[PDB]
Formats: sequence, C-alpha cells, structure tokens
Amino acid sequence: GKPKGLCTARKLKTHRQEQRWNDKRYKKAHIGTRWKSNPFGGASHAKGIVLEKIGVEAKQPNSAIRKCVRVQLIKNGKKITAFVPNDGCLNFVEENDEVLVSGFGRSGHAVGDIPGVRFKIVKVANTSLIALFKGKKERP
Amino acid sequence: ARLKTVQSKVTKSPRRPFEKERLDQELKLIGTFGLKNKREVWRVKYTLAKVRKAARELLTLEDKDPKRLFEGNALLRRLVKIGVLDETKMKLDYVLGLKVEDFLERRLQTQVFKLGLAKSIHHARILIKQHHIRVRRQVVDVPSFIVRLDSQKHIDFSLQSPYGGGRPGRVKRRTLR
Amino acid sequence: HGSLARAGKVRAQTPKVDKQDKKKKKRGRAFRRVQYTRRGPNSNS
Amino acid sequence: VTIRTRKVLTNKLLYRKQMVVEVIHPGRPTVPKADIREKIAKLYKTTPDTVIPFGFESKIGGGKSKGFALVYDTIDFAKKFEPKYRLVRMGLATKVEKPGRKQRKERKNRQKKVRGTAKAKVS
RNA sequence: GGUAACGGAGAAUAAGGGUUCGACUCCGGAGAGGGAGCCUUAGAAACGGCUACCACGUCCAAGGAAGGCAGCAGGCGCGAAACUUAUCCACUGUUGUAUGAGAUAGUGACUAAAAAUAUAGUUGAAUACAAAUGAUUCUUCGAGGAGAGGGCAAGUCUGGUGCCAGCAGCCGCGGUAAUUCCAGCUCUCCUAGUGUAUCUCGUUAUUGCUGCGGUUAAAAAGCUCGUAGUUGGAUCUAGGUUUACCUUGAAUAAAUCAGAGUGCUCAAUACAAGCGCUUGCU
RNA sequence: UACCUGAUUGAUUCUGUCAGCGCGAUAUGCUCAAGUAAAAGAUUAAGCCAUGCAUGCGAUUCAUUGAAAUUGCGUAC
Repeated sequence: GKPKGLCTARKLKTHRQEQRWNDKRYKKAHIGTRWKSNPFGGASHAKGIVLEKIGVEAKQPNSAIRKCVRVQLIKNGKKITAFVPNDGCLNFVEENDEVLVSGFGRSGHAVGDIPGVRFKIVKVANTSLIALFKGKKERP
Repeated sequence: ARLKTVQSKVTKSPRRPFEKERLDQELKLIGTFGLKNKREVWRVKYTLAKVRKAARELLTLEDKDPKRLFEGNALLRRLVKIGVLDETKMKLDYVLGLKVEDFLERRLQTQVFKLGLAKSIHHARILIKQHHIRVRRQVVDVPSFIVRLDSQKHIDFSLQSPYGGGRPGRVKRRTLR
Repeated sequence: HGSLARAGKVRAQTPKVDKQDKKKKKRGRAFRRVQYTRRGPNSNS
Repeated sequence: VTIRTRKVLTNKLLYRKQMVVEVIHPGRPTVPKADIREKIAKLYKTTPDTVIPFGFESKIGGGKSKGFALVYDTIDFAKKFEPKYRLVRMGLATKVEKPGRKQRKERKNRQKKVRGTAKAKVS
C-alpha cells in the first residue's frame, strides 16, 4: 500500500515524479530529444523538395499501390516519405517541386493500410492539392 | 501601453454533435420561436445554465447567509424585471425550475407578433430588421432585445415608419412618381 | 496490378456529366423555416 | 428643435458656465452648431459668439441627441481660455498655415548640421 | 548537469482534488552585435554618451573619416508562421514648446459580441475630428465548407471502374450487381463560416492525496539483518513550560476571474449616470 | 451536465490501449452582406539592415519681436 502518514508528503511527491516517467505520454512530452528526433522539429507543417515518386504496397488484407513521394525538408534536410492523397494527384507533383507537408493525423504514426508513412502533401508549387483536384486552381 | 481587451463567449457547443432527441428538440425551439441558427438557441441555453448554476451554488448555503441573501435577491430581482420569474415565486429553490422557453418568449421578436404588430414571427423579425418598431421612444433593431416588464406595454410602431406615420416606402414612391 | 504509372485511371475513365440549376435555396432563417415545415429523409428505396 | 440644458455649473475660475445640451430633431437632420448656438444664446440672454457647443453625437432614429456647451462671460475670456482649433471652427480665430511634421522634422535635423547664423539660411 | 527557463499578476481546461502554459500591454529584473573600461552627474558602468579589442559593414581624391533599428515604418534573410518607409500633439502623460511615448486613420476570416439574403449600394447636408475617414442623424436614385456502412445526423437511386484507381482518424470498403472509390441527383450537420495538421486540458480512477493495480491479464525483491525516512499500546479533574493544530482579527497594487448597480438601442463591453427647469440637487 | 461510444472473439466477460467526442493555441485549405471592438516578425536568426523620422526647452540680446551663441535644465524617465 501507499504511505498514508501525515508527514509523507515528500515520499508521495517524489514517488509520483519517479513513476510519471514510466508513462508514455509524459516521457514523450518531456524526454528532451523531441525536437531533434521529430522530422518537423515540433512544427505542424514543413516545406520540402520532392526527390522521387515511389509506390507503397498496401497492407493486408488490402491490395493497392499507394502513390507516395520522397521529400527532403528545407529546415533541416531530413528525408521523409509523404502520401499524395486523392485520385490521380501524383500527376500534379513533379520532381524537384516545393511541397508543403503535414502530419497524417495520428501524431507520428502510420494511418490506414499505408505502412511506414506518417506525412501527407498539402500544397504543391504553393498551390493547394485539394484545389488542384477540384479544378479550382491550375498548375503555376 | 494599451491593455488587454475583455471578451467573453456566450455559447457552449453540445457535447454530442449528433443525437436525434436533442436535434429534434432544438429544431422545434427554432420553429416556435423563429430563430436563425443553432447558436441562437445555444446562447439561451448558456444564459439559463448560468442562472441555474448560480442558484444552485447559493442554495448550497443556509438561508440567512449574507452572501446568500444579497446574491439571491439580486438574481430574483433581475429575473422578475426580465419577466422570466414569477413575482410571487420569490426563491432560488424555484428559480431552479425554469426552461429555455421562458427566456425565448421575452425576446422582442416574439412580442412583436404576439402583440399583433406582425402576423408571423418571421414578419416580426423582418420588421425589427427594417426599423419599423420602437420601444419607449427608441427604435430598436435587435430581434434578440429583451423586453423588461416595464417595457412590455410601451412597444409600438416607430413614429417614422410608413406603418406608423411617415413618408411612403420605396414601392409607394415609385408608383406615385 | 498497381504500377505507379496508372495514377488517375478511374477519374480519367469516368464519363463526364453536367450539373443542373435550381432556384437559390433560401438562406439563413428562411431555410430553417422550410426545414421546420417539411419535418427516412432520403429514402430512395 | 427643443434645446435643453442640464447639469449647469458656474466656473468663475475659468469665467464660463458648463452645461450638457440635448436637442430633439425628430425627422430633421442633426441641428447645425450655428443653430444650436443661437438658441443657447437666446436661452442665456448672451451674445451668440460667447457660447461654445461641442461634442454633439446623434442617437439612432433621429429625435434625441446630446452635446456639451460652454457659456463664456465675454469674448476675451473666450479667446483666452480656449484651444485654437475650437476658435478656428467657430470663426473667432483663423488657422495659421504650418508645414507638415515630416518636413519640419527634416528641416530641424538639417539645421542641426549647421552652426552659427547660417542655420536660419539653410532650408 | 539539462532546460526549445526571465519571475509574478495571470491564461487554457475545467464536479471536487488537479494538469498544462505564462516571449507578450501591469509590477520587478536584464540587454542594447560580443566583451571590457570610463567621462558627465543627484542619478549611468548610459550605448538614438565616449574609449579600446573582437566580428561585420560604409565613404575616400587612399592621406584619412566613420557605424550599431532587441524605438516607429520599411528591406533582406529565416522559416509553417506575423501589417503602412501615412496624419497629428486635438487625447492621456512627461517640470510644458517638443514628444513614431500617446492619439488617429491604413493591412488585418487571430478572436469576441450583435446580425441580411427575404415578407447592400448611391447623392448632397449636418455631425465628428487637430484635419480627415468611418459610424450616427436627414435627403437623391436604387452561401459555403465538410459528410451520407457503424461510432454519428443523413441513399442498400443511377452511370463508370473490377483488390485497379482510390477511399478510410478506428472498424473496414474495392476481385464485373460497390448504400464506403470516381461522378449525376438527392439528402444530413453547422452555417459567413466550415475543414485539415501539431500541441494543451477534459475524456482518464489509462499517474490514482481525494483515487488505480501487483495469484493467472504488466507488476511482491530468493531470503533475512539494518542506518536515514515513515509510523508507533494504555494511562493523570471526572462528577455531583513549550510546540503542532483550530477560531477570530491585522498587514496584504491595479488589470483579469467571481460579483452589486447602471436599456452603451441588445450583447461582448464601458463605468457610467438619473432628476428638475436655466444661477441646481443628488 | 460529477456522461461516454466503436475496435481483439465463432460467441462471452475482463485487462488494456487505439480511435471517436468537447474546448483552446498556432499554421493552413476552400469560402466570406454591410457594420462595431480588436491581436498581429515572440517561437527560427538577441540574425543583418538602405532610407526617413524617434530629444529638446529661466539668465546673457549693439542680429533682423526675438535669430545666433554662452549658460542652466532635461536627455538615467
């Protein structure tokens, strides 16, 4: 059982702090290497340069080739793989393009049947991918 | 230099976005009292919630507590003047009994059509918008304006509005010219 | 199977259809009034 | 056009009288300050140029409207205890044309670079 | 040692107990590219003061002479990320002509309140202002974003495609009869807003003091001795010297939060105002 | 308002997390009748800065009211 004495405040506080580190959320939010490990460095979006277009085989039981793109981030030069959402939108993305990349939705974890991809494309050539898909705007 | 400007929110979103019971109940409130959107009804829900919470917090205290006395009479006073509480029902145990309909009734929009100045509640609203009503010699253009008890019997057409004596509207003037 | 070269296949194949026209639906309070009077909603089958 | 004066106070240490003026102009536009001035002068049996209305804001839908007025004992006290812009507005004084702030500042800075009597010449 | 650390007043969330944050208008501290040294002074280790070195610039007729926007406005870089090289001392203040302090207008879907699309624009006046602008009084003419299997409100309608293209936060849809993709039509939610990404709080009794769990789901040290720490039996006036603790006061900046009053036309706000009759009272 | 719902199984009850759901901050997509208040180069680069401004006003008046200059005061707010 936990201590219950009237003069055990130090033990209770110190034990709580010691055991908070065994918590994934607390450790993930206070470890100290978060900025150097996260590709975005704690940001929500990041600009990058497209290096190549790749296809990722969907996980089972699904079958498809998800059209992803390899990007190098400008702010730190780290390489990531980002998903190009919507149908036939890989055509809009040319090699050596400036793309805005955002998280995929699950805070650094893969989403759906796409394995190992944690980012998606929001803008290409300073144009919204959704706008291009909907026909609102055209390629600069 | 310039200090922080004070702002407050008057609406709280429902915890569950989609429940048929709540959706139907709120759509009926929009129906009877002609309102514009769900924010209009959430505003009244929020004010009623504040009133009820204050009453409950006071009632936690005994009867003759100084704070209980002062705040309780103040709250009952305000409700009476708005016309939402019963002037015989002077107690917080009974202020913890009101509904959103009580407040929604005291809106200017409802009274405009209730007193016959307009046919439908939508008519009431578009009149209030087009500046055809006045209150105690004041042209009010806010359909949400609450009508105090004193103001209840001093609401008639604007002294200028073509339906209250004034230059004919655009349609009439076009026809005349 | 998928090849990375068939991107935008179905949207290209899709037959093109045009839209229609309708009177500007009532907006704001009027739409809510129409809703209240009208009151599954889309029971095609 | 019913002009009414309330909260009238006598300020001898400034030789005037301060009052809140309210005008009722149902249907009519906002009362011009000259018209208000004449009515207040008649009200206080005083010259129509020893009364200073100002700060007249108009309530909605016509009718009511409020402002302030200063009744002055005489024109010398008036154009002694008064900002220049008020007098210019009412014609008691005349505006003095002045160069803009930017150009005055630049001229001052340029003069700072010159010593002796050539400062007045430099421009 | 680390801090992606200026402290506080406070902010977000919020049964209660809390968790997180706080560069930022008020208070205190520190700095003026990095250090160091000093003149003047009541007050400075001042930088819109000087002196040197370091780094980096500017003008030279090559002998020399200079610079410090983390002030306002602008420019370049950096980035996901942030405004006009505009008008004035009329306002609050500085000892009061001077005040990029301060006040105005510009850009401004940060944001907060109130509201039009059914039953706005536009003309000349006044007003306002330091001049304006804009509102306020008069007068001329005169609807979009997500969705539609479940969670979760809403189609087993039609056409294309056949594990492809794609959708899908999660569970899952698609293999030639797809309510889930691409479209048309219809509906649903909210609505001048509505979605996406990262993060904080709730949800979460999944950090548990209130208040978790340890036979088998993660978790009792192989066992014992033992210092610090924590915790320690009953017992002194019932009847007929110290502490700890509790009660009540004192000392305890505003702004913010709660809250009293007060028709800014309501509200968010603001701190006002309300009465006679004029020389006014509260 | 002291609240939960979907997902491990042929089905069941648990542990448990993931996901949903409400608010707020920042960025951003699409879109925006008129108005009223109003934040706004903090985050990274206390990085670098073209150009304008941001600190000046009793005694001494042989200039033409008061210039110039010497004083004094302020520029430590």
